[PDB]
Amino acid sequence: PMKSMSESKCYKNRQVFPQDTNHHHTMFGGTLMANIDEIAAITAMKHAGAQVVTASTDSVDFLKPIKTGDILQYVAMVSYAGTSSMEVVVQIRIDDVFNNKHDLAALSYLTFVALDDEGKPKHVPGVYPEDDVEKWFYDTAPQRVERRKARRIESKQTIEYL
Amino acid sequence: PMKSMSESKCYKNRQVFPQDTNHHHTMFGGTLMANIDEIAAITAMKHAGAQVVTASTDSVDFLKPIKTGDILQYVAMVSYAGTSSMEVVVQIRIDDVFNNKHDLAALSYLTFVALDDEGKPKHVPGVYPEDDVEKWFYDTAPQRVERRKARRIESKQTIEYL
Amino acid sequence: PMKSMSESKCYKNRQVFPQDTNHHHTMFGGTLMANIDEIAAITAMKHAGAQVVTASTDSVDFLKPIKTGDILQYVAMVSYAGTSSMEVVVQIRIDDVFNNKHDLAALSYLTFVALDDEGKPKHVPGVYPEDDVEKWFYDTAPQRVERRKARRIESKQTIEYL
Amino acid sequence: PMKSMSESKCYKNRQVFPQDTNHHHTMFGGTLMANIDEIAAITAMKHAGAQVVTASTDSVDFLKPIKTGDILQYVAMVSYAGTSSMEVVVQIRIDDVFNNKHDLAALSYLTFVALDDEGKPKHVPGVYPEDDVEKWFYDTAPQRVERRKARRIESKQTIEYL
Amino acid sequence: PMKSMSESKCYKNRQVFPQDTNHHHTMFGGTLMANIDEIAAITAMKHAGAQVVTASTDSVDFLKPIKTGDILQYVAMVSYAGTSSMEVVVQIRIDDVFNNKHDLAALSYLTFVALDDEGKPKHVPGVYPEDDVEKWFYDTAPQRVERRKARRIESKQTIEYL
Amino acid sequence: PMKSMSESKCYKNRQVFPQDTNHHHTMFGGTLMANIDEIAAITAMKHAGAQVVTASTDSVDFLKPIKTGDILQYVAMVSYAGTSSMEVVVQIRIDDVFNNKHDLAALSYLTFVALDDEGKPKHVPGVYPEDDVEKWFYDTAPQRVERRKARRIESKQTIEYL
Repeated sequence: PMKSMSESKCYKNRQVFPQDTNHHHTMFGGTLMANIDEIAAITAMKHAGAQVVTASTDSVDFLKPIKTGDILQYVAMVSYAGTSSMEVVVQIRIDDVFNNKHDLAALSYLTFVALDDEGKPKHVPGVYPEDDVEKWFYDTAPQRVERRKARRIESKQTIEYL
Repeated sequence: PMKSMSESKCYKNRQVFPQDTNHHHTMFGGTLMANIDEIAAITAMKHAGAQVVTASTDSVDFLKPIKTGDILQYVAMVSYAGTSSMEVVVQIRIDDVFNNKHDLAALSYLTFVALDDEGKPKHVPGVYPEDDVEKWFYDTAPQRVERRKARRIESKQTIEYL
Repeated sequence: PMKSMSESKCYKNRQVFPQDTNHHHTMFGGTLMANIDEIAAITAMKHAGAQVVTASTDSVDFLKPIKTGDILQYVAMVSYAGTSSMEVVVQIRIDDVFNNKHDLAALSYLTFVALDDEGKPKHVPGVYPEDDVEKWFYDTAPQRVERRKARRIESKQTIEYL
Repeated sequence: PMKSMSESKCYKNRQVFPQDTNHHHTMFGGTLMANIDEIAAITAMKHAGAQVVTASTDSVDFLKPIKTGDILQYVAMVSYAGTSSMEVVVQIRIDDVFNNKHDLAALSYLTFVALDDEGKPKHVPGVYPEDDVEKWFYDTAPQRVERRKARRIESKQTIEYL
Repeated sequence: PMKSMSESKCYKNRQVFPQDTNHHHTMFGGTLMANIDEIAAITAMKHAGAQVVTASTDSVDFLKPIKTGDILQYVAMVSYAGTSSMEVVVQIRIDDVFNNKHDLAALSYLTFVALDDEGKPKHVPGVYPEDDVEKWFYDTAPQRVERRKARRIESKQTIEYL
Repeated sequence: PMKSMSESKCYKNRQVFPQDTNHHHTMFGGTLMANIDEIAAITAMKHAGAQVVTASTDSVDFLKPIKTGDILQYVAMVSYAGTSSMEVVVQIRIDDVFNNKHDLAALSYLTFVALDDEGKPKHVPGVYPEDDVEKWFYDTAPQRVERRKARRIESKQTIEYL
């Protein structure tokens, strides 16, 4: 059983406030991160139809500065479905309502595991793309996943050492 | 010059945290109201393509209790365009991911005014609906706007009286 | 059993901080509304001697800009007591400490329902005014309250339609 | 020039929210202190008719545990006025709306200095009490003051040694 | 049984954001004080090996204005250990990463009580200094402690009187 | 010109409050990420002697659930110094004050760029280790850095495609 990438796609529009920025009037990367995780977890929950935990934040690329009073659009979707886990891709776009432009300011990939009521890993549906963008993320997912798996081994060695 | 109710339609998915509730495990009306104004302001900004100020909160109807760990979907859209003002309707739905339900937990109507860079009221485009929901809010708007107009008078008597 | 409007009258002085503003050094409507609901709920709790829930924000009129560094005075009173329900009026004034001026910057009306421990609507005492202002809010409340009940139906039609 | 203690007296009712507490459902002392400073600054601003800075927090005595859902009443008053400095006393009471009790749960004393537009210490009016409580705080100030002054010296020695 | 002042010494580095300041770009004393309590309570729990409550804040001396984007270093240590109580001294330094200077911007003394699982005062180990700074606060605490005991009674009289 | 890993090592002790958790009494990963980014940026600033921007979050591995009332220790250090960039490793430990344990709950790597006052990349000193843990992170840095640079390209393609 399969769900589309659109089915669980979640949106979030926010305006960037003074309490969201640093001393440079530039948005705190940590605030951006917290929003990213919030939206992504909702997307993962919707796709799995279950509670989720964040296993890892695989990367956040901060591509463009985000200023006070900028309007952000966050798009989260499942880009990959393993057995009990999913990759969620979050796009952060600066949304300019004055010239109707949308610039890509941040890109993030996270990994969530679905759980049952007892906290055991839960099977999830597979996922499929419908448009060219979803397809891009879906098609590039398999290399990211194999990297995540290799990086898990490095973290394991690190933990074993400490 | 006109826009659809869709072009400016904004979404927001948020789960309900402790810091968002009262001691009863139920969501504080204040937090809910703050989310409403934020989302609606973004919508009016998209529609007017201009800065906005909230002129009034026409109403907030709390129709169902909202609990910690509930998943919220806010939908904001412009339901009416006057000269320089917009009515924005916000629907707050309880989104159940375990049984794929959606319930209407609250309903809010706001009025925003568009402004130029000098803080003067700006002309806005008109609005039109495309589906039966958009059309229900679009069709029922004219009475609400007049009731809003009447109530501005009542506020005036009151300011004068004090 | 009856209480004066003064018996439950509550006050709140607060300064307006950067975290309460948007990009234009102007107070966020949503923040003002959260403060309004908080103060109103305390007043209704005092009047009912019971836990309360906010059934509706009947209106918030934003009349004057509220700026960073402004001192706000909120006054909350019960202007109407139905069987289980209270209308609360909240006045928000900008308090100028340099020329002892007070300006009405916002006006709000909210509806609370008092509950027993098990969550069932509880009977509240009646209310009465003692001065000219209190009398004004009191005398105008029944028309607002009849509008509130009528609006409830519109909301019901909307829920039914959706 | 002189003012009563009552002319600058400030009130604040707030409910204690989950976000204000620690793991034991108990109000974070830090929160309480932030509220103290806020209400005290407003009071001192009123008295001095100027911008103010917190010179010192002379004490905060935590006397009764404050719990989630509690209603707090803060009362701030100038209990002493030197040349450019004001002592503000804040009383924090737990306000029980179920039985009309008010227990003193905290007491605090702070020192503010009034500043002119350029940042120099600004003269403030004298202060005088009108009721027995006001007289109590007013008459006991001289010992808190000489305790403040001796302690400024100790701070100086500490800075010097470091 | 004993512990050095170092064993429980806690550090906290934070940058000063817009949300932490008032309208003068300058750190809200309240924010400063919330951070103080947070770090000091951690040190006290570490030293006691138990839950703690804040009994009082004995003083906060605001020595230097702290501006937006400044880097703060908080250091908390136990400077005195009664039977069940601890004086904790918190030092607040402005950390300049450009010229590797540190300025003392605030100094604070708090008093905590250790509690057993049942909420009763719990005996704590004594404390000893190892360096010249630790010795300075250690050697000076007894005079502060006696000032604190005296001041608790004062606070008692105030409660009785009111 | 070179700095030890210890020279810029920054600590943060924090306790996990109700407002930091989700409905399962478990710390929000978003909150943990904000904290991570803050401490790491300070470490970056210390090492670089300059302002910094967060270029990317390379990973966050969530290894153990973190619960309310837990005490956290964050440790941030520069593990790699490129020309204008730094890798910062943040360790998050659950600190048990009752049995003196420290458990590794999360590990993160982030990448910062040093800027001059005009926003151009700035040269940073090199870094070197002094103890076995520092040496472990330093010695594993080269492989992560090369992975960072391969992944940046993927992101370039993705940006191009979109």
